[PDB]
Amino acid sequence: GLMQFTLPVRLCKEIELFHFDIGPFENMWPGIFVYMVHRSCGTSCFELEKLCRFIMSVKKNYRRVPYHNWKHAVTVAHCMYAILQNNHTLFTDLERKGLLIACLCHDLDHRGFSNSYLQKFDHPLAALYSTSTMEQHHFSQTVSILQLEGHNIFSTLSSSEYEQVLEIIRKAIIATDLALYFGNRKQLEEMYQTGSLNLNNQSHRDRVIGLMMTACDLCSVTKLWPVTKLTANDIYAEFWAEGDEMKKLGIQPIPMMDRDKKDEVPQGQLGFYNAVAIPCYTTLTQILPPTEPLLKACRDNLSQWEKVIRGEE
Ligand SMILES: Cc1oc(-c2ccccc2)nc1CCNC(=O)Nc1ccnn1-c1ccccc1
Ligand SMILES: [Mg+2]
Ligand SMILES: [Zn+2]
Repeated sequence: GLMQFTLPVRLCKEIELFHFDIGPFENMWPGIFVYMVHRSCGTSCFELEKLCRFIMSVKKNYRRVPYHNWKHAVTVAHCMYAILQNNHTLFTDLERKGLLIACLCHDLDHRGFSNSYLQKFDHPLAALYSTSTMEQHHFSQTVSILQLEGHNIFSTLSSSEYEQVLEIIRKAIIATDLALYFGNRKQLEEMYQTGSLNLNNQSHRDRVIGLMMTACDLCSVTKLWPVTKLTANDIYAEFWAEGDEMKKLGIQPIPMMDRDKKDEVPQGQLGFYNAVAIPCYTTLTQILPPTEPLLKACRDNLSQWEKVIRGEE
């Protein structure tokens, strides 16, 4: 009840900034997460015993893969923390509760392979979930863990609030499927520009929460250059492993996953920044002005990749 989490001074200050890096000390990440829930939600949102038991079950169910791991879960939860703290009065009690949990759980039991690789492999999960294959699986794992004895961190919510929060989490996790991002942003762009965007329209909030989820999920591109560059290695480590597995299935992978075409990474990063990242943080900044630092950091990292191509680094 009267038990606050406190971080050292440097972390206490830097955790409030969008570009914060959670550091290489795994044993501090749970405390960092709880700190962010207490400041974002309140010391009352969750029974600390239940929350702590939930956090460690979620950690156990992330795998030791190069990128889609426990560090990513906490990194994406921190970007959401930053968006929520800079947009205080725009989000309901339940939304602040739901979205931090959604972010922590959004890649549960990820194996480092795309939906396309599961489909080409003919993985059982591809037969169970025809679209957003891993994302339906990640939500499934969230419900499973929530149903372990002593793990239901929402037990103090009413029946209807409980259904609302699980629906917030489900939509939030499905939205992290980048195949759904393109259409969601295009619709949000049209709505903002024609002036029809209405945050009291539930289907509109849905879309805006989806875009926040894309923004948090891609937040590696919003870090300081050395963090962005070193995360890109983890990202390509999985892509090239998947490429290797495509070749084993007798399929030439797209160049992005072919470790023979490493040379082409700088240009591929440019395309991703231009086709995905910049559009994402631009629309987010239009709808939520205080998220501008994400757009600014993203632009700075585009410039850094342009410099890599020009042989200036
Ligand atoms: C589109 C393209 O083409 C090439 C390419 C490279 C080398 C050679 C030829 C092409 N590279 C890219 C972009 C690489 N994607 C990237 O960085 N994604 C990213 C950033 C932050 N989070 N995520 C992320 C998103 C979803 C799943 C996993 C990670
Ligand atoms: Mg994912
Ligand atoms: Zn993710």
